Amino acid sequence: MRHRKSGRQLNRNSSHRQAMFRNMAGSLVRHEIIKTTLPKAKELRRVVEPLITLAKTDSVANRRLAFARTRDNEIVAKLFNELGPRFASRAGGYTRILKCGFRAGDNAPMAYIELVDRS
Amino acid sequence: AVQQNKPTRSKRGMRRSHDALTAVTSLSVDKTSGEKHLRHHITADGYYRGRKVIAK
Amino acid sequence: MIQEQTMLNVADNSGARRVMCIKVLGGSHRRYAGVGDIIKITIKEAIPRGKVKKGDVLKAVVVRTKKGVRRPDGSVIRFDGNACVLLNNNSEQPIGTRIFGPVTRELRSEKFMKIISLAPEVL
Amino acid sequence: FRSSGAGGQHVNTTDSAIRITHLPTGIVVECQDERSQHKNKAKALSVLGARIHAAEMAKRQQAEA
RNA sequence: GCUCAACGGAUAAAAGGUACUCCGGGGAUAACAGGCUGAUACCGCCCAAGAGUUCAUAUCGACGGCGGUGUUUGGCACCUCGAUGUCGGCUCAUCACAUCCUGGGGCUGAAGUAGGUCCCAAGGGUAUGGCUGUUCGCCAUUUAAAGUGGUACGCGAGCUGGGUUUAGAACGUCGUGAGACAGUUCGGUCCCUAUCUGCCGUGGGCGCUGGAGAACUGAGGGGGGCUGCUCCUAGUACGAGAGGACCGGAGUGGACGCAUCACUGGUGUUCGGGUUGUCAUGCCAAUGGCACUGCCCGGUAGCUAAAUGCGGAAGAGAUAAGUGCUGAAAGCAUCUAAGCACGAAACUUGCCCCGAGAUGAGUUCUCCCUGACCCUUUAAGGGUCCUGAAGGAACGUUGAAGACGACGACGUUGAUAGGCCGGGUGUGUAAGCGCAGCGAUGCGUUGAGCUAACCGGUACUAAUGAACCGUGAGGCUUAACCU
RNA sequence: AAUUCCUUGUCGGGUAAGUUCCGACCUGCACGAAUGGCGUAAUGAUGGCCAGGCUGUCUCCACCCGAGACUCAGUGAAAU
RNA sequence: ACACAGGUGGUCAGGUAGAGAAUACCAAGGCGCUUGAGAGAACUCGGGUGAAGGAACUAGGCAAAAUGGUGCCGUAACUUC
RNA sequence: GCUCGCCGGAAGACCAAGGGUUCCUGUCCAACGUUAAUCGGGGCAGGGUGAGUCGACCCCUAAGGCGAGGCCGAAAGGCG
RNA sequence: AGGACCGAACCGACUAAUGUUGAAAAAUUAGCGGAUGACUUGUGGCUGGGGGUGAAAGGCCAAUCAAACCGGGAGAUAGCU
Ligand SMILES: [Mg+2]
Ligand SMILES: [Mg+2]
Ligand SMILES: [Mg+2]
Ligand SMILES: [Mg+2]
Ligand SMILES: [Mg+2]
Ligand SMILES: [Mg+2]
Ligand SMILES: [Mg+2]
Ligand SMILES: [Mg+2]
Ligand SMILES: [Mg+2]
Ligand SMILES: [Mg+2]
Ligand SMILES: [Mg+2]
Ligand SMILES: [Mg+2]
Ligand SMILES: [Mg+2]
Ligand SMILES: [Mg+2]
Ligand SMILES: [Mg+2]
Ligand SMILES: [Mg+2]
Ligand SMILES: [Mg+2]
Ligand SMILES: [Mg+2]
Ligand SMILES: [Mg+2]
Ligand SMILES: [Mg+2]
Ligand SMILES: [Mg+2]
Ligand SMILES: [Mg+2]
Ligand SMILES: [Mg+2]
Ligand SMILES: [Mg+2]
Ligand SMILES: [Mg+2]
Ligand SMILES: [Mg+2]
Ligand SMILES: [Mg+2]
Ligand SMILES: [Mg+2]
Ligand SMILES: [Mg+2]
Ligand SMILES: [Mg+2]
Ligand SMILES: [Mg+2]
Ligand SMILES: [Mg+2]
Ligand SMILES: [Mg+2]
Ligand SMILES: [Mg+2]
Ligand SMILES: [Mg+2]
Ligand SMILES: [Mg+2]
Ligand SMILES: [Mg+2]
Ligand SMILES: [Mg+2]
Ligand SMILES: [Mg+2]
Ligand SMILES: [Mg+2]
Ligand SMILES: [Mg+2]
Ligand SMILES: [Mg+2]
Ligand SMILES: [Mg+2]
Ligand SMILES: [Mg+2]
Ligand SMILES: [Mg+2]
Ligand SMILES: [Mg+2]
Ligand SMILES: [Mg+2]
Ligand SMILES: [Mg+2]
Ligand SMILES: [Mg+2]
Ligand SMILES: [Mg+2]
Ligand SMILES: [Mg+2]
Ligand SMILES: [Mg+2]
Ligand SMILES: [Mg+2]
Ligand SMILES: [Mg+2]
Ligand SMILES: [Mg+2]
Ligand SMILES: [Mg+2]
Ligand SMILES: [Mg+2]
Ligand SMILES: [Mg+2]
Ligand SMILES: [Mg+2]
Ligand SMILES: [Mg+2]
Ligand SMILES: [Mg+2]
Ligand SMILES: [Mg+2]
Ligand SMILES: [Mg+2]
Ligand SMILES: [Mg+2]
Ligand SMILES: [Mg+2]
Ligand SMILES: [Mg+2]
Ligand SMILES: [Mg+2]
Ligand SMILES: [Mg+2]
Ligand SMILES: [Mg+2]
Ligand SMILES: [Mg+2]
Ligand SMILES: [Mg+2]
Ligand SMILES: [Mg+2]
Ligand SMILES: [Mg+2]
Ligand SMILES: [Mg+2]
Ligand SMILES: [Mg+2]
Ligand SMILES: [Mg+2]
Ligand SMILES: [Mg+2]
Ligand SMILES: [Mg+2]
Ligand SMILES: [Mg+2]
Ligand SMILES: [Mg+2]
Ligand SMILES: [Mg+2]
Ligand SMILES: [Mg+2]
Ligand SMILES: [Mg+2]
Ligand SMILES: [Mg+2]
Ligand SMILES: [Mg+2]
Ligand SMILES: [Mg+2]
Ligand SMILES: [Mg+2]
Ligand SMILES: [Mg+2]
Ligand SMILES: [Mg+2]
Ligand SMILES: [Mg+2]
Ligand SMILES: [Mg+2]
Ligand SMILES: [Mg+2]
Ligand SMILES: [Mg+2]
Ligand SMILES: [Mg+2]
Ligand SMILES: [Mg+2]
Ligand SMILES: [Mg+2]
Ligand SMILES: [Mg+2]
Ligand SMILES: [Mg+2]
Ligand SMILES: [Mg+2]
Ligand SMILES: [Mg+2]
Ligand SMILES: [Mg+2]
Ligand SMILES: [Mg+2]
Repeated sequence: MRHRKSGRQLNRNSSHRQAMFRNMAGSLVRHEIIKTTLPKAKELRRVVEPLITLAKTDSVANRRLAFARTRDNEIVAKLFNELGPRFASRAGGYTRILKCGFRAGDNAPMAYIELVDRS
Repeated sequence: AVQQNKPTRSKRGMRRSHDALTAVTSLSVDKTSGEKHLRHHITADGYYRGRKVIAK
Repeated sequence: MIQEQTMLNVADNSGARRVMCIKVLGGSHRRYAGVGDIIKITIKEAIPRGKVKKGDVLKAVVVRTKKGVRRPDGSVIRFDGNACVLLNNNSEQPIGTRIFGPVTRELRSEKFMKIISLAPEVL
Repeated sequence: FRSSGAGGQHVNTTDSAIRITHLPTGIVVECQDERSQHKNKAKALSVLGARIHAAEMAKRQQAEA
């Protein structure tokens, strides 16, 4: 029973979910809209949006923290150069979930996770 | 671990009483593009609640 | 939380070092012993000359446990070793005359008044 | 009680073994030789009579000598 | 001219082993279990010689007699040899009363304490270990007690495989030998995805007579029902003492159950740190990957037990054995025949839970719909147009709810989830820089940084304008009324 | 006694308690001398027994992580 | 019998740590094992940790746990030395 | 294409055995592929294997086989 | 020096769990014994059914062994189903 628990498992062990959500947060930052399943998109909000709150303070420390979350210098140089002052005034909710139907290969509920200030 | 008699086509059809599919109840019409989609989903041409949420 | 087959240390000069709990007295089906609970023990290791001899079967009272005792405020007094003070089977009063180490407030009664009146530290 | 050894199922279900416990003395016997307890009871009562008359004639030959 | 005697003579002439086995067959025929029976067994009962200081019946009861149970060992061979798979343990049980404990009694050769034996009573309870494959048994220490039995000697399509009961081997013994042994000893494959009944949960469908939302009564069903120790009454009753109570009251325990996470803890691969090896980030620094979470150290929420709260009861009604009262039949006696009173953990209530599919489908409160037409075969008839209520459902955000369904909260008139903000908590003084040190490092910045699920806030994101379903005043017969 | 029916022999030790074990006894059902007797250091995935450490084997189970189960989409067996 | 957790002889042998062709992470090089997506019940399988006790379990310490490396000190009965 | 993970005395490279066109290219998706497939070791069409030195053949013999004559055996044949 | 010790490849299979219409008509996983020898392995050759071969279990002799396999006698016979 998962009374008051939080976090999805996604049929993946711990060292894969931390790696996959790193490869996925580092792709939502780069292209600003990606396409994924709906259970994977409601759990990427819990990863990406603390990386933009981490981007609202351009310190040497937060550069070194956000490189521990992404391990990509191009992402950290987009989080703090571009996405930092873009969401400098939004109180959370930096992203948006858009359900886009069902996938042909396995009938999965797909979705578009995008950034808010994109278009 | 196995049957002892052949179950009839009556007992077989009674088990399939609940296998019937539930058809979609509401297909919301988009207010700008005028095309039908699923309620709370985007359309097939990238609209959702009027605005163009994603290009093609 | 003393049960059967439990090696206990000894808290008096009765003449044993190491005893083993062979029954928890005080009721049918009874699993465990707190402190101030009468257990039957046998002597697994004794000094070469003392009041009790190796292999004797006699009662005891538990004075210290590692699971401890909870006071009514919620506080608990945990020790680092299980101890007991040997008794006689019939009279059920302590054998040794000089209690080693501390005991607790749960041991004093009209029954074990002698043991808390011989121990150094009554927590 | 059931006998204990080889011989198979017929051993395994039928009891055919009789232990007799003499109350005022305490001599017991456990004869288990046959497959029927009736040949195993009288040939166990034959042994206690041979182990009580062998226990007073042994007692009347300690306090005799 | 044959004891061809196995005497209607298989040939003049003929022994064994198989656990290495094989085939044809049989429940025509054994081992297991069922059945029939009840010799035996177990339990009652009848007579009472005696034992019991005397006194058959306080307690045992010879010699014999009559039954019960199916319960031991059997008997018979009816069921199964085109398979009914097996002892013991484990795990679940479940019923019986011929009661081990607790409860109520009668008698006692019952002073008291404590026993004895019988009667009523099945409600709950009815140990852990040593030995042995053990059932059984003995033993240790307990306990209020460590009951007797039924259920394929309960339970292998639930588990175990020690014993037996295959193939290997050896000993003793028997055989000339193959081999043999209810003789031991070492080793030795236990298969099956549940159709049906069953059971535990939980839904869908319609019904309940217009529809819908709620709150209900309770026909019934289930759970629950254990008990010690100390103290007071009182060292009083009782007793030569020794010893030591009834009745009643109080505490505090054991086992069990229900609940919960505040407490002490457990876990906490989603939190923080220490660390080894190696690889990588251009290198130093810092980090990260992988090595069971690399190995550890702590630990939030949650879940949990060892944690701490509560529980059994009291009462009432009717009773069983029992004790009576009045009281005849039967001028007396008599508990009963009339009449009446007490009398148990049993029975019915009382206590919690389920419960109107209780089709005998109940009750109460609230809400909602007051259109036109035709058609023929006038009927609880069929069609068309208009209409679409209360409400529900879907979808979405979801939950201390959940396998799925269901249930619950929420959908912008919005705190429903994520985020964000503040705190809490956990780890224990982050990085960068500065200094001290030859350097490892230490100190300062600094109880710092980081911080999951928690708590309090905040519309930042996602919860859409809708649409779909469900409709249009609800049958007939009596009756009470109503003007 | 890898052998003893009676047999859990008896006595001692070990254990609170030991049908196993080890030491004696000899009443050897039915040991016994190359179908070898009695010893025997080393060796054994060898049989039996005890002690120490260690521990979810257990008292008494909890929690956690993954793979199934479970729902959805696709394909689609079997004994009977 | 299959695009099958099996089996199939020989040759080449890089880095760091290590005695090593153990083993961990790597290079050259090659792969992600040809249904997925959710959910985070029972139960099973493979693992992690555990308060107090520590063989009470059991046929039996089965299984797990634990011990584990190098250098040095030290080491008993018995013995065929 | 960018990340991530895995093996690395192998899940790498190359022989022999064995297989026998699976190689490569264009094309196609009915079947085959445990799903789908534009993909394939699948269908259809075309292409591809170049040796004085490598391997075989060749020369040499081992076990062992055949065996002129020969010895033996009813025949077949056996031994040499 | 060694039918010597520890231990990978290599050969084997001691316990346990899984698996038992399996991934597999005997395997997987973690431990396990030998590992310079009475070792292992390749390629070829030989021994043939009452015969072979056997460090001996009636073992192995192409998933078959108290007497293989295939063809025939052969439509054996069957008081049995
Ligand atoms: Mg939550
Ligand atoms: Mg799955
Ligand atoms: Mg890891
Ligand atoms: Mg049938
Ligand atoms: Mg169905
Ligand atoms: Mg036999
Ligand atoms: Mg029988
Ligand atoms: Mg004849
Ligand atoms: Mg005749
Ligand atoms: Mg044999
Ligand atoms: Mg047969
Ligand atoms: Mg018959
Ligand atoms: Mg029978
Ligand atoms: Mg009868
Ligand atoms: Mg009789
Ligand atoms: Mg009298
Ligand atoms: Mg009588
Ligand atoms: Mg009589
Ligand atoms: Mg019967
Ligand atoms: Mg019978
Ligand atoms: Mg039958
Ligand atoms: Mg049969
Ligand atoms: Mg049948
Ligand atoms: Mg009765
Ligand atoms: Mg009485
Ligand atoms: Mg009962
Ligand atoms: Mg016991
Ligand atoms: Mg035992
Ligand atoms: Mg029973
Ligand atoms: Mg019976
Ligand atoms: Mg049975
Ligand atoms: Mg059974
Ligand atoms: Mg066995
Ligand atoms: Mg044999
Ligand atoms: Mg329903
Ligand atoms: Mg009831
Ligand atoms: Mg708590
Ligand atoms: Mg809390
Ligand atoms: Mg804690
Ligand atoms: Mg906690
Ligand atoms: Mg590292
Ligand atoms: Mg560095
Ligand atoms: Mg890597
Ligand atoms: Mg901890
Ligand atoms: Mg009452
Ligand atoms: Mg009454
Ligand atoms: Mg009466
Ligand atoms: Mg009267
Ligand atoms: Mg009268
Ligand atoms: Mg009670
Ligand atoms: Mg009642
Ligand atoms: Mg507000
Ligand atoms: Mg929120
Ligand atoms: Mg703090
Ligand atoms: Mg400081
Ligand atoms: Mg750090
Ligand atoms: Mg610092
Ligand atoms: Mg803090
Ligand atoms: Mg925070
Ligand atoms: Mg909040
Ligand atoms: Mg002895
Ligand atoms: Mg001896
Ligand atoms: Mg002998
Ligand atoms: Mg001999
Ligand atoms: Mg001789
Ligand atoms: Mg001889
Ligand atoms: Mg010999
Ligand atoms: Mg050997
Ligand atoms: Mg033992
Ligand atoms: Mg495949
Ligand atoms: Mg290397
Ligand atoms: Mg390796
Ligand atoms: Mg799980
Ligand atoms: Mg932990
Ligand atoms: Mg563990
Ligand atoms: Mg523990
Ligand atoms: Mg501990
Ligand atoms: Mg034991
Ligand atoms: Mg036991
Ligand atoms: Mg082991
Ligand atoms: Mg281990
Ligand atoms: Mg690697
Ligand atoms: Mg390869
Ligand atoms: Mg081809
Ligand atoms: Mg190709
Ligand atoms: Mg091609
Ligand atoms: Mg197609
Ligand atoms: Mg296909
Ligand atoms: Mg092709
Ligand atoms: Mg050449
Ligand atoms: Mg030659
Ligand atoms: Mg010739
Ligand atoms: Mg020749
Ligand atoms: Mg060697
Ligand atoms: Mg072999
Ligand atoms: Mg292995
Ligand atoms: Mg070795
Ligand atoms: Mg074979
Ligand atoms: Mg043959
Ligand atoms: Mg033959
Ligand atoms: Mg013929
Ligand atoms: Mg025929």
